[PDB]
Amino acid sequence: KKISGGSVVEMQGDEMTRIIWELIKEKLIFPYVELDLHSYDLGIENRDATNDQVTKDAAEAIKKHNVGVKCATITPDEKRVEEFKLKQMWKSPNGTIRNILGGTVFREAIICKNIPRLVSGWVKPIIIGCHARATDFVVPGPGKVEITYTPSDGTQKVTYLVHNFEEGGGVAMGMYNQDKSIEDFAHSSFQMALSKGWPLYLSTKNTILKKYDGRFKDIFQEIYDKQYKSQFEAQKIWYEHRLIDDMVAQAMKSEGGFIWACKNVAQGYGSLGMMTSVLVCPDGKTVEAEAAHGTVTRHYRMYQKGQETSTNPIASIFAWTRGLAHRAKLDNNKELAFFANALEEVSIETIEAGFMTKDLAACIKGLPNVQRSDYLNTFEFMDKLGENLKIKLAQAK
Amino acid sequence: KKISGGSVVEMQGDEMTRIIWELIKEKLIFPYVELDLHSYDLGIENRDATNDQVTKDAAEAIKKHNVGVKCATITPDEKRVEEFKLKQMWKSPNGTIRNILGGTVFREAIICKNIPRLVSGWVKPIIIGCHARATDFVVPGPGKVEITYTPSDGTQKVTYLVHNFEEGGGVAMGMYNQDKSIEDFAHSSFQMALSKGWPLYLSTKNTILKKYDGRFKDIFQEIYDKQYKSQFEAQKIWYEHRLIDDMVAQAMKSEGGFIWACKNVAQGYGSLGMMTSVLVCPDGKTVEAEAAHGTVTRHYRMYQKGQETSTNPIASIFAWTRGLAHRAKLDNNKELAFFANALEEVSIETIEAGFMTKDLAACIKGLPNVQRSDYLNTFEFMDKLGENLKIKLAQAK
Ligand SMILES: NC(=O)C1=CN([C@@H]2O[C@H](COP(=O)(O)OP(=O)(O)OC[C@H]3O[C@@H](n4cnc5c(N)ncnc54)[C@H](OP(=O)(O)O)[C@@H]3O)[C@@H](O)[C@H]2O)C=CC1
Ligand SMILES: NC(=O)C1=CN([C@@H]2O[C@H](COP(=O)(O)OP(=O)(O)OC[C@H]3O[C@@H](n4cnc5c(N)ncnc54)[C@H](OP(=O)(O)O)[C@@H]3O)[C@@H](O)[C@H]2O)C=CC1
Repeated sequence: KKISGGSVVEMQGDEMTRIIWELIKEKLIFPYVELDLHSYDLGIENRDATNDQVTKDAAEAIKKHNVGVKCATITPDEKRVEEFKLKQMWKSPNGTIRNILGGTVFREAIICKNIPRLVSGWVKPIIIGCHARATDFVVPGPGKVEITYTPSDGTQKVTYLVHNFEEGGGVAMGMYNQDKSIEDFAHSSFQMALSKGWPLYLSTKNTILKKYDGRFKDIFQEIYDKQYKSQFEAQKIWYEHRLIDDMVAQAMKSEGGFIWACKNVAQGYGSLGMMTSVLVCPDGKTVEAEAAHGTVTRHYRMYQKGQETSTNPIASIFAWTRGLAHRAKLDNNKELAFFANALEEVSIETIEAGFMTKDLAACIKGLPNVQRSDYLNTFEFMDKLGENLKIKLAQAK
Repeated sequence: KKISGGSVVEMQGDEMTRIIWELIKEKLIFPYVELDLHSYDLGIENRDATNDQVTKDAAEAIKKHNVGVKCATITPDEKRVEEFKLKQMWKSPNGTIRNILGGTVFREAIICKNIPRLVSGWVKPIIIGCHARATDFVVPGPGKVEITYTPSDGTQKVTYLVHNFEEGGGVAMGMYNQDKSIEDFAHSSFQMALSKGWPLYLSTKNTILKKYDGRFKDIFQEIYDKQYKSQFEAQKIWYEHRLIDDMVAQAMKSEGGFIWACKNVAQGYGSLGMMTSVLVCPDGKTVEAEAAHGTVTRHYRMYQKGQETSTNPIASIFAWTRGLAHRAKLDNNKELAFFANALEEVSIETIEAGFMTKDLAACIKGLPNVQRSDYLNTFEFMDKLGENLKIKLAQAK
């Protein structure tokens, strides 16, 4: 009976979500889809044990299995190493999976028709990709800064004048990119638009920085022809470079439903729980999905002592849906996506029905305006999901 | 009878606004306040005549008279030089006044309680300052880029590795700043908060770029102590550096009423006509105010042929109010500010009364939802202003 998803890697999370992660697993995941879960613990409690080697292993799993998902996980900081008695600050597993897989992260909030928004006229979400090191130095006194490319083989030096500092000091910075890096940001950006079937819009500041951002605009349009052009004329999708303002002008002058690639990592007006992050590798195969929000300190301080907490587990539900929908298309299981496709609405319908958790309730009438009879708490929201779903399956399957 | 404003420079504008500028002058300005207007034409039609020398003169006026105002004006571009038969593309008078006066531009939309917004819970506007050249180069092949500070006197070279490029090429850029430039951005930022009496919040990406953005955070807090500290403890105002997200988190988690200084020029969610730009020189004296929006191609194509147009002249009205309120405090004329203070509400009340121009009407029900009986057109909106004002004066003065 259970549906066949094959190999879907998974990252055991942390703190409050880790149970939300289990609650989601226990409820909306396990009773329905059979899978190959290689489930690795990214808990910092497993990061004092194996000395980080699970994480790079975890990354390698996706690189083979082609699909990870990730619950929220703590980045070790000042409080952690003292309060968890950590052997060392371990590298941020967000970047620790990214740097390994490379890849581009596409954040988007989810559209619930009844909740407030930066734009009431956004029907479909704007999926915002972004590119993201840099050297910086304080040039404490007058002098001529020069950023000089010196070739590797002995070829002519390339001299540039950043500025010649006279009155007072200055400050400066280097910044760089690679065709590898940009084509990484390129294919991953087009593949994201392929799966989402939405228009792609790149934007750089082209006139303000000519050669640097022109290369970005250069490289998509070179790839948007030689590579993706036919797949875009099919299924109507198109790539239009725009200027930042010539884009953000039509940001609200458009409704949504397009992939949007920034050259400049949260921002947005969407409540954190709303947004679902996704990570992809230009290959169009490896796809690592996660919640877009922190590991929820709040609700957790109210967790250990048993009190009633209300937290919105949608971004984590979609981490599965994205993982599963991007699982199916890879393996061509039309059953599995349908499960995933339907589970989105199931998570949307409940709030569309007006039955929603605090943050949504708390944003409707205003922040103190929230009351327990205007929402539902956390553990009880995983109930209605399988409920609504199993029925939204019942007629379907 | 007429009020004494003294010397207030003025920039004759262009296109559709230039008449809005005159309509505002004719109606809400001339019959009430006497002034010393040195009124210079920034029209591109005066930029084929004097060969740009009025502009730098215009800038020098403010530098002495301490107050300019500016109507919108065309930047010469491809269409202009052919259609106006321009002798040359003349430098953008926005930057042509800025570079001369230096100074920082503080954009803000105006708050009308009845109009939609990025945040329904913003009572008072967020005044967004921003800092804003850069060298960029494409390093077509493998090599080691280095940004090397070489001192002016022969002192030890300072070597940095941007990156060493191997597989494929790269791209890079230089970027720089000056204490002069940042303290320019500093004093001008604090003075803006002084006049507006609002909290100042600087934000840089401090942890992502340590030394470069730390210097900014360095310099305000150095100035926020040694200079403005006492004036801020008085009148309760405070300067809190925050991180970009640790700011934008409280952007909507706060209502507004604070000056907000970005290190990174429109953006925003506010309709262009809403926002009023202001330009200030760290001296806290020279203040050049203007509308924040383009010179309105639309309405103008519909202008020459006599048809009924509807365009919202609030940003230009406030250019005077800001110019006049920042005029009074300089010269201590309590009459003149009161005129200016009151004129803001007069421009706010009319729309608060629900009587508003198209864009506001057109944003209330949606863009095609606009109808002529849901708003009022342009020439007729300068009527109600002096009307409401002269009465809002009548009881007052
Ligand atoms: N995995 C990742 O991508 C990220 C991981 N983190 C981890 O986050 C933890 C730090 O907690 P923090 O970063 O402060 O995130 P927190 O959630 O603890 O605080 C951030 C805000 O997000 C909002 N939020 C988060 N989840 C929900 C939800 N389910 N429903 C409603 N609102 C929600 C809350 O606002 P309210 O509850 O008031 O609505 C909360 O105040 C650390 O462990 C850090 O490592 C940090 C950033 C992202
Ligand atoms: N002085 C300055 O700071 C600036 C000057 N410019 C000048 O602007 C001109 C170019 O026109 P553009 O830049 O396209 O600006 P336009 O106004 O011509 O188009 C921009 C949009 O602004 C909106 N807008 C402008 N004024 C109003 C208003 N009073 N009420 C409602 N909406 C308004 C319009 O949207 P709708 O009408 O659909 O509501 C318009 O489509 C050039 O001459 C350029 O030099 C350019 C940028 C700013």
